[PDB]
Amino acid sequence: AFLTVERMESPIDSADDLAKQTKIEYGAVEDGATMTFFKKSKISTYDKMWA
Amino acid sequence: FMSSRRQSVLVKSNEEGIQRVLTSDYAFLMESTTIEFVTQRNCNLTQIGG
Repeated sequence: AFLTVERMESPIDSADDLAKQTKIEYGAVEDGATMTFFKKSKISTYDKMWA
Repeated sequence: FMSSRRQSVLVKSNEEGIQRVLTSDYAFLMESTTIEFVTQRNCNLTQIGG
């Protein structure tokens, strides 16, 4: 059971991995272009991590 | 998703995009019996979805 849970929790390789696995938190510069782009992103993978 | 990267994922014809799916992890929103034509002209493609 422990090795199944560990092999389920894969290391992150792209943005959708950290969008799926929410154990590791993330963020960006508060009023830069990164927060500006993610407010208007309608892709629902960048929008999910924006939420 | 298509409008984010219009400079890359938009291909001009049906035949030029078959080179894209046979070299990378590309997919299609192409339609009709183009897929039903290329289904049995080679056993290297697969129609996904109704």
